[PDB]
Amino acid sequence: KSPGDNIDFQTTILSRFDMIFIVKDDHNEERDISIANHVINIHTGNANAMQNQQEENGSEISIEKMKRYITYCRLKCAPRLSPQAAEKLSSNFVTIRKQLLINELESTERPITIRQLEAIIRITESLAKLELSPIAQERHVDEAIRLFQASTMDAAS
Amino acid sequence: TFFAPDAVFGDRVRRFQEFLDTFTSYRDSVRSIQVYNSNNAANYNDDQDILPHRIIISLDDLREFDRSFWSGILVEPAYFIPPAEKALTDLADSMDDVPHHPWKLSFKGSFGAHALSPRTLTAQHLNKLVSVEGIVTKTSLVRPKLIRSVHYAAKTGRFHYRDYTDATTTLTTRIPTPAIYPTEDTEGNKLTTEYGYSTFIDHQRITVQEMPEMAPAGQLPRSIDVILDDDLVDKTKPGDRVNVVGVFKSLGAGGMNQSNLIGFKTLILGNTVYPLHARSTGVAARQMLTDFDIRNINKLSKKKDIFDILSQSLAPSIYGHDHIKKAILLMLMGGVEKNLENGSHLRGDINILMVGDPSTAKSQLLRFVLNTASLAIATTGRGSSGVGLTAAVTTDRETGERRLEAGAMVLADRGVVCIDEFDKMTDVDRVAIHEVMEQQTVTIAKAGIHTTLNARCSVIAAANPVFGQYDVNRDPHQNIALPDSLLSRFDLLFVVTDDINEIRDRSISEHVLRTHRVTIPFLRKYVQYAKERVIPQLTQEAINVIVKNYTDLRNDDNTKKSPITARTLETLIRLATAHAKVRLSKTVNKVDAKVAANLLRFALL
Amino acid sequence: VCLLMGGSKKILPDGMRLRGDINVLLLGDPGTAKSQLLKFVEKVSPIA
Ligand SMILES: Nc1ncnc2c1ncn2[C@@H]1O[C@H](COP(=O)(O)OP(=O)(O)O)[C@@H](O)[C@H]1O
Ligand SMILES: Nc1ncnc2c1ncn2[C@@H]1O[C@H](COP(=O)(O)OP(=O)(O)O)[C@@H](O)[C@H]1O
Repeated sequence: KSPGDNIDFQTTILSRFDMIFIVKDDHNEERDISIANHVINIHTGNANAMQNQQEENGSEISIEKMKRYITYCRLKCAPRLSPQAAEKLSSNFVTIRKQLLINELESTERPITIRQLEAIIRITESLAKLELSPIAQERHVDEAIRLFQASTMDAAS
Repeated sequence: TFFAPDAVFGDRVRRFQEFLDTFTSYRDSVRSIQVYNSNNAANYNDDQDILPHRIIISLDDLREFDRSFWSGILVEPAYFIPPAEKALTDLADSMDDVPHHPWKLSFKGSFGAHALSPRTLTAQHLNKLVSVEGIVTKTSLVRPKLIRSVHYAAKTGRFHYRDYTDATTTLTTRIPTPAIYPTEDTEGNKLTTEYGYSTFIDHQRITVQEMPEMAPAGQLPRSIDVILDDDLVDKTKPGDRVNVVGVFKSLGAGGMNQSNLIGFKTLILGNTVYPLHARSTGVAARQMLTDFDIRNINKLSKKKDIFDILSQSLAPSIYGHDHIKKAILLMLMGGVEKNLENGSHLRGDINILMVGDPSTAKSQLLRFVLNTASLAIATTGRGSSGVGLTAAVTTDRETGERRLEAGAMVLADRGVVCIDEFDKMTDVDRVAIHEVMEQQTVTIAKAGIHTTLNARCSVIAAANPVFGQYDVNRDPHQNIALPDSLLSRFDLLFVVTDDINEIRDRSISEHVLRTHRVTIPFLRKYVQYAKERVIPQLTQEAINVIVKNYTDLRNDDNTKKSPITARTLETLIRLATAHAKVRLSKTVNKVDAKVAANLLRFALL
Repeated sequence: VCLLMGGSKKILPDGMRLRGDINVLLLGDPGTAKSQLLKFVEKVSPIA
């Protein structure tokens, strides 16, 4: 017994979230200077604000415009994906399903589910929805699995 | 009445007579009423030795027929409805010609801007016709109202009578007549009252508030008062989704008369009321059947494979588990609910528990049922913040100083309840379910209330293995994590497994992809005619099977993985009876018991 | 970026629709913007 949650919470984290990202890295001497010197360039001298303004002259979208772009592309588009792209995803699932069984065959007790596959079909198509496209292709999907497996490398550890 | 009708009224009548001459569907319908009453009158009169006088008008029939009369009912109902009923009240006298009361109107269809939620029902367009949708929120105790009063003049044996009129009997503001109840004759004699030669009518008001899923959530509810004359009084109850049509009168004279601010009393005179169905409502879907729709059922009912396809067509969104959704289909059918002579009723509803690995469809399957069962309510179990899904708190401030309200399970009195996350739901409910399951009665014993109310309804349970996951190499009882009586109270317990593989798992991708890239509406009409008409008696060809199997499992399964009890005898009867209902069989047959066995073979082993 | 766009909202004919939206979990020791990244999302996203 304990206050708050219980190990049961191990399910709702892995089963009901479409990506889980585990983000710690260990006090790298140059990283904590890189971020620090960037964070100094935030607090005053506004060089990031200056840069974001200059990059608004260059290639960035200003917050109010990105929002209006989001709401436009959210409402305007009702996408779909071709069976040409679709076959890549079973080709991924059957392999990842076949491989990582071995790690539960070895009873490591950690997962690989259609809840995750059905997430991929959404991340693929939202990535293709940014483009204002009714359709999607492996051109997007190969990026979505690369984004997805960054999560599985966090589930296993 | 006493004034001479002007052409602005005489035209309205004869213009409406050309409509009804054109659309005979109303002339023959009013006739069909006095067919029905005279058959009953003959039944009462000529063997021992009604329908409430209103018709629904399709407003689509007016638009193409009489454009200015369309706008008249909508914009000026007080000048167009009283003459249309005055036509019908002489059409009724024209259809009948047997020897020897009012006739009334109702409407249906689209009203454009005039159909609006009471969030936007406003003091524009008061006098116009309105339609409103929402929840009926309370109902008044149905009072009798006076119209005609009758008296006796004992000095002569004459009878005297008086008649009353008020703000709710005419759409036009008739001149008020505050007549005085006659306790003395014109001559000065005494009087007595002939109660029941006098006539009465039911008064009711019901208060409707905006439907909460269309509501711009966060805001307060806003609600308006609907008055019902004699007819519709019986056909509303609190919490149901209701559409009303009527006249949004703005009556009285507050402030400007008498003395002083708050403005005029605004309300709707309800001339049409319909219940309607939305998710988790106290009324069934109740689709109508044509003589064609029944024909398709009878084509099917004798084909020796319907139960396999019908069991599959439920849930294309899910792969496999035909062996389960077979039973959930049988829950919609149910048993016969036999009630014994001079002895207690006996359960018909079959209650099902789903459990398995958390990856599975348990939470999603129930949203087929809740979307496609005749009547259903869904509860999270934990989060039934009242007494529970059943009983309720009980107090009042109104004139009567008590009231009652019903929980979800008392509201779902015949149909379905979807219970999910079942083992979160605390003991306070579980022990209340032990009261329900095989007695289907509820008791409470508050300060004032000490009485029994029915709950003849059916349950799906969905649960999770407490250890987060299960596999059959781990002993199969402790994973259920519930008192052994509940594992008896629920009739079929199904264990769903996903210790992963590849072979079956292979096909799943293309089925899901096909699912991102028989049918539902017939099932409702298939189930309700089966439910209404069919009541299978047992047959000896199947009564033996339920004895053979039940008696064997008590030798075997009491030496193996599961408990067997006299409770699970009757579950064989119900399931057999349900499949006979799938057959529309007038009686049970042996095949149904072999199906009952099969479902338990899968559920147990 | 993939989240704010929604996804394949699908009104299947049996009514058993599937969510288009996506769910994302951030986990870690404090710092590293795991709380901050929500604050900006509450600026850019409609009805956040
Ligand atoms: N047997 C199955 N076939 C297809 N999809 C399934 C199955 N079981 C679960 N799912 C997926 O799970 C999602 C529904 O959540 P569900 O797993 O039912 O939650 P819960 O575990 O609370 O029941 C759906 O998107 C559905 O695609
Ligand atoms: N990647 C980053 N870039 C800039 N500042 C950061 C970053 N990560 C953390 N911070 C600093 O952390 C603070 C926010 O703490 P935060 O991480 O949001 O709290 P929590 O640990 O509860 O998530 C800010 O003051 C910010 O300066």
